[PDB]
Amino acid sequence: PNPKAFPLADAALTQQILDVVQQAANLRQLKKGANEATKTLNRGISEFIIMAADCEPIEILLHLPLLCEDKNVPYVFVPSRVALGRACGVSRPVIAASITTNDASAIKTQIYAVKDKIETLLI
Amino acid sequence: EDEEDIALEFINGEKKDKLVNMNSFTSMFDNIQNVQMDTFFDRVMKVLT
Amino acid sequence: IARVLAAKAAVSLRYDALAEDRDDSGDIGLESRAKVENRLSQLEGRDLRTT
Amino acid sequence: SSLSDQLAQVASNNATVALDRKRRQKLHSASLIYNSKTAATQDYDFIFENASKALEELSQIEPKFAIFSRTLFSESSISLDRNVQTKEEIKDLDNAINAYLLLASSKWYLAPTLHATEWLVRRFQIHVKNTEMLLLSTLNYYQTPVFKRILSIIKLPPLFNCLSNFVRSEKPPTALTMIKLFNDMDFLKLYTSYLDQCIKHNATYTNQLLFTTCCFINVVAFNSNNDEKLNQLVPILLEISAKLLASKSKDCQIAAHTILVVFATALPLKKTIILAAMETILSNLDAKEAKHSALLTICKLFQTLKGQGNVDQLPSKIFKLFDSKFDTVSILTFLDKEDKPVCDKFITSYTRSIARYDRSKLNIILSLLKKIRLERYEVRLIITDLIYLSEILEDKSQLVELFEYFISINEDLVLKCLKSLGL
Amino acid sequence: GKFRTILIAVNAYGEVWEFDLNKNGHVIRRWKDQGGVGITKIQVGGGTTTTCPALQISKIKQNRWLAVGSESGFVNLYDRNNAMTSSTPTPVAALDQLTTTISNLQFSPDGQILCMASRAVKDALRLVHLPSCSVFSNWPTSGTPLGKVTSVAFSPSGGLLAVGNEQGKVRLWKLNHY
Amino acid sequence: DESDSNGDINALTKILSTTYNYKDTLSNSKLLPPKKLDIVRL
Amino acid sequence: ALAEQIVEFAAYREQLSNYLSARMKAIAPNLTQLVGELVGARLIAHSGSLI
Amino acid sequence: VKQHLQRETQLKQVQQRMDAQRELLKKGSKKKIVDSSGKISFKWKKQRKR
Repeated sequence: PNPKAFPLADAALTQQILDVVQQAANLRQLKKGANEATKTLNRGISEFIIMAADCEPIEILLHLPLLCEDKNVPYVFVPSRVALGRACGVSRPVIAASITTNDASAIKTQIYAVKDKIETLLI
Repeated sequence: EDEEDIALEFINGEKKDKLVNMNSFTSMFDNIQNVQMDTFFDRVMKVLT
Repeated sequence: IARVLAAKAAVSLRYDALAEDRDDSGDIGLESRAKVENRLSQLEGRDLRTT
Repeated sequence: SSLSDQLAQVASNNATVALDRKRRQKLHSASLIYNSKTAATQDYDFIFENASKALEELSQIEPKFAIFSRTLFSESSISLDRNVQTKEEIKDLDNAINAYLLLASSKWYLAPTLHATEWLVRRFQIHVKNTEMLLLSTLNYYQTPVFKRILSIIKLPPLFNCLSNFVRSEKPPTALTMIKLFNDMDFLKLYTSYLDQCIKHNATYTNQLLFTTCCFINVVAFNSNNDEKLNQLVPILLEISAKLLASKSKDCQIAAHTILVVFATALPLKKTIILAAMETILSNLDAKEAKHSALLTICKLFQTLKGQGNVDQLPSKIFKLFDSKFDTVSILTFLDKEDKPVCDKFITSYTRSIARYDRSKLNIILSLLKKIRLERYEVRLIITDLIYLSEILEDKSQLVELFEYFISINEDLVLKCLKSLGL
Repeated sequence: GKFRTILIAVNAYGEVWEFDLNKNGHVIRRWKDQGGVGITKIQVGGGTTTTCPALQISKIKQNRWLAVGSESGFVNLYDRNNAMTSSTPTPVAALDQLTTTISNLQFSPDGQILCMASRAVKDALRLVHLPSCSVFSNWPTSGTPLGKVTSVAFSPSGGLLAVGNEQGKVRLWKLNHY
Repeated sequence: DESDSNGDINALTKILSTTYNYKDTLSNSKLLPPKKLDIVRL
Repeated sequence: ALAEQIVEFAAYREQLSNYLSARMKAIAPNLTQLVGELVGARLIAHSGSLI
Repeated sequence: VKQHLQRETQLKQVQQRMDAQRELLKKGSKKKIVDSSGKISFKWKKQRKR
């Protein structure tokens, strides 16, 4: 695990995050991939960013925390990109994904719970 | 021991492998140009393993 | 090919402008170039019109 | 059948006879180098001057061609015609054209071949009369502007329809076109005959032998499903594999090796057929490169066969042959290789053959078992062979030594096979 | 006269625990399934199990394969020798053919076919040849009357396969090699 | 022109001439071959 | 004298481009190795900062 | 500045509605669920896109 990928969730928080990811993709609220995630930071709608830790080289996703610091978005590394792709719903390894916003979804409460625990972990 | 144990010894013992699907050798055509014969043969053996 | 090239160029750039301890050998360029090359051979092998 | 269709086949018969001044400019303006108008303005005497010069250049490069200066490139060959000659005479002219195309298939990146074969194109109409030998000769250059030219002139026979689509185009034919040419079958019969003739007159080279290899590989890959297609494509590739082995060029032998390997890992062949594969391979093996390749191949074939009779002895003759061709130190450094191909089945077949046919190199046996990590049933078979050997022979020191090696590894299997036979 | 039984339990995040039962249930080990975000169904095979059981103590054989099946649809497949040795191992093969949540995993009693099936949409049985980890391509076909497969069994001796769906009808095949 | 009259060279071609169905089936193969299943509905 | 001055601009341009290729090889050798250093430098020129 | 802000929020909503429709067009096995309030919504089947 690189010391590159600093704020790293553990087992418990990782499960909760990938649970919200699964729900969000079933409702189609999820943006998959790092280019797509940078786009939605730029448009300024995204709820928060979930990144992998073991995409090697790490830097190709390391371009995201500078945007998240600039724009104040919460962001979390989780340990395995195989798992992130499976929890996300595609057939591929996905190294970053991004929960986008629709204020009257049926998962607004669960998103907020996770986003609040992330922001504690950063802060 | 037993005959059925012997046949399970067969079945357990033999190890996994790669099959020849219909798509393995197609980049051989674009690597074929002037490379020498044995080098081609060893790239083939790599595809098989 | 301009899509595949732009994506692999973004990988190459991000490895370059952010990896603070770079070995200067350009190996990520060489790897991804081999990937784009192989794509080009696959596309140009495909024949749109009947045999 | 219709009057139209019978007339069509008449015109195909008399396809090269200039009956008119218009038709004669059509025929005469098809040419390999020039464009249409220039080619149709010039005449046989000029084209022959250019051709004789080029054949002198090719005779400098390769000295077989003086015979063609004696017999197809003379002033008499200015004079001769192709349509005014009885069938025996035409057959001989096609023998000479076929032998020329062989003995300069290998130089087709050369302007002298372009010029000389252009005289053959125009005076003798090879692009109409014997096109199949034209295309099978110059086939593997399938990107060089020369093959694009040859397609542009030729009229495609009934077995080359894939290119019939690609003819007269700025893009070249592509690899998947070549694979689909070969994936039809009667073409594989045709090409095999061309390679037999090529081998027997000894004009092969790495470029085209690579190409034929890559196409026979790819045919087996696409047919890897339809087991009836595979089973019906066995005799043709295995005929080529035998003849291409029986040659004496190390390039031929490496090509035959790679064909055998791909074909046996795509289809499960019978034990007797893998045995005869080994027999031919070894019995004409000489060179260093082929020795290394052949070793890898035989290991891979024996790994493929699986069933009963899985791990038996080689027969006496094949074993002795293998020993002549391969030293035990050679197989030992092969087992000392870093990469270590999976070769357990051949190793234990070899070991059982040693302990049943030589009964001396048991120190070598312990060396081999130290080197490689066999499997449980191979252990069982080897240990039982040694048990029988002990009960037929004096309890020798090396036989003991093997036994305490197994005692070091798996006392319990020694006990189990002992319960099978003994105490 | 001696065996030893081990109990393997899969967390729905993927963390396998292996207790042993002979001495009181004490954790031999734990290792993580690589990948594996939501796991349903673990099963071992290749030896003696609750699906092909023993008939005298001499016949108990240790299982060679382990399979773990997720509710995305993937199924990771490990070798027991190497997974036990390394204690955070790599799946030998990762199969994704089905697209809904794996709800049955059975090995064949001699351990050469893995049938992975899904409760969730129609005609979702695939039979996998092991060790080469390659799906058999010609049965089940388009017309195989399967329906939403809810349970599967493999016969101990005759080589029979018996599948049962939601309409309530079991259908029965014979793998003719046996 | 033609009559019938260490290890040889002709052997692969000769046994190909002899045998007619070259997939080994008859051998009680003990191992279930890959990618083509053999299954009968009861 | 004008014609020799023309020759000197040609030589100067070749020198500048060789300088630039080596310099891009120093700064972003991955992207250089992928897309070619002229177009790489033009990318950097347009968007400004490498970052 | 305030009027700019309301223009932006309204365009945001129009793009929300349009984006939901585009993805109804795409694929999948949808389900049309109906809320209490009158608002409808769609919920896709649990399946992996291949």
